[PDB]
Formats: sequence, C-alpha cells, structure tokens
Amino acid sequence: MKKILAINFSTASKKGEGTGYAFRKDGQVYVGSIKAYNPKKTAWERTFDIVNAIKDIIDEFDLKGYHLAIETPIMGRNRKHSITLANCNGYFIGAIDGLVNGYTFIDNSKWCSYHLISGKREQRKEESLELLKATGLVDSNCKDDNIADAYNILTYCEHL
Amino acid sequence: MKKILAINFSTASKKGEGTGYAFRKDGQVYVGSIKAYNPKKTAWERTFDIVNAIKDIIDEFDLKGYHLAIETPIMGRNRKHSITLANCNGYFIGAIDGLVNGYTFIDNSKWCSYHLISGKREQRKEESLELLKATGLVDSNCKDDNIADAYNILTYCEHL
Ligand SMILES: [Mg+2]
Ligand SMILES: [Mg+2]
Ligand SMILES: [Mg+2]
Repeated sequence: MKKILAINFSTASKKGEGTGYAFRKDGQVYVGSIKAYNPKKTAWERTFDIVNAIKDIIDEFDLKGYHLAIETPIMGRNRKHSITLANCNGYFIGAIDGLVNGYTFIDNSKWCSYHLISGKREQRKEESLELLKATGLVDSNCKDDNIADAYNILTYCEHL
Repeated sequence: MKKILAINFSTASKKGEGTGYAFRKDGQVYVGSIKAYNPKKTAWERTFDIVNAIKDIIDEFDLKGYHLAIETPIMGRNRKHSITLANCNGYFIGAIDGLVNGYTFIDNSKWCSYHLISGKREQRKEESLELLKATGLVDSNCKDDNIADAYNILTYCEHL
C-alpha cells in the first residue's frame, strides 16, 4: 500500500481533544490521538508537544519516509482562531517534513465524498465515527471524531 | 547582543517581494532578501525554496543556536490568502526550529512603535526604509522594505 501517515491536526484547545493520527504498518492499522491539552501553554507551545509526540511515534514504528496526508486547514467559527490554527498546522508540517516524504493537503470534502459521507457538520461527524467504530480499532463507546477523520483520510489515500 | 536571526517572511507572490533577513555574525550586520518569486509555483513550493535558502545561510555563516525573531502573521486581504500566508509562515518556522534555538513572534505593531513608525502600510514602509538607509548598510537608493523591516526587527530585539 502507499505508506501514508494520515493526520487530523488539532492544537488541543479544549479538554479531551487532540491531533488524530492513523497509519498502516505491515497490514495493521494503528490509530490514536495526541491529547496535548494544557491551559498554561499557547497553541504554538502545545503544537511543539504534538510534533514531539508524532516524532516519537515515527521512531517507535519506523515510519521515516511515509508520505504525510494532512487535512486542509480551513476557516472556522472565528477568524483569529482559524489563523492561529493555520499557523500551527503549518508549524507541525514544517517540523516533520523530511522525516516524512513531503505532504498533501486533503480537503475534508474530498475524503467525505469518497466515503459517501454527506450531510451537515453533525451528520458527517457521526458517519465518520461510525466507519471507525465498524472496524473495531477502538472501543464501541468511542466518541473521538479526531481519530475517526484521520482513519478515513488514510483509507481514502490508500485508494488513490 | 543576543544571537538573533530576524525574519520578515513572505511567499514572494509578487515580483520584487522577498523574505527579508537580518543577523549579526562576528559583529557585522548582514541583511538581505530571498527573492523567491516564481509564477511557476504555489505559495507552498516557494515557501520550501525560502526554507532551503535560509538553511544555506545558517550553514554558510554558522548560525546554529541563533534565536528566531519572526514577524507575526496577521489577517489581511482575502480569507484564503490569510490562511495561506499564515500556513506558509508556520511551515517556515517548523522547518527551521531546531537549527535555531526556538523562536519568538514579533508583532508588526510592537517593533514599529519601538522605532516610532506609524501610519498606513505605505507610510510605514518609507519610515522603515529610512532607518535602514540611515545606517549606510545598503546603497543610498534602496527600496526593499522587506529588508528594512527585517533589520528593524533585529534592532528592536537587540534592544530587549
Ligand atoms: Mg479536522
Ligand atoms: Mg512583513
Ligand atoms: Mg505620521
């Protein structure tokens, strides 16, 4: 398969949220979340920790040379947070590029289209999570859509 | 003086625009611009060129362990152009953090107010240029404000 590290990047600004990742190593899919929440750190300081956490994973599973598929950062609710998130998303890419074999921005609409995930924001979150829960890679309780999106990005990229 | 590498980052989408840089190495101030303009490329590829250009400079002048002072990205013209510039700015920082000993964002308003620079964008450019031209470091007729702004960021930082 194409060696892909899929990332759904988040600065973990709210408790319980984090950067979603997914990759395949010898047939086996690994998924998880980097839960870097800390109210005494800025978005950029928490992004530093997320980079270090993904470098640690890249080392543990020998992922050097995997291509980075990362969800496109877009304009959110408020302007200023979206620019912050855009800058932090960039920092994250720049810090691991070279360890990874370049990167591709994956628009949310494109990976949703491939999986036939259509509907409004809430509906798409549920459907993405359903697809992840159907695989058994996480507990049936799981409500972490950051992980689900990273997993659905991976499978889309493997198809391409 | 702290060993500061001052950067005024731009993707050079327009002819003549460049990423400006200024630093002090063995007591001599060096200033210049990375003229990355290339209609053949996206802002991201041009950003990658700029990273590699600054990487060459850090090597040539043995600048490892210098601290990065980089102008903050602000929300300007278009929503897309804002996310794009903010994203490429973050890429540049992430790509060179480690070669540099960390970084600090320098708001346009703070270095400008330190140097008594104010007005509309065009007015600020002329005053930024006057400070650079007054040093004698560049030719008399220099109109490269990207360079002027990086130099003024350097002296603002050195002052701290
Ligand atoms: Mg996302
Ligand atoms: Mg500037
Ligand atoms: Mg005035």
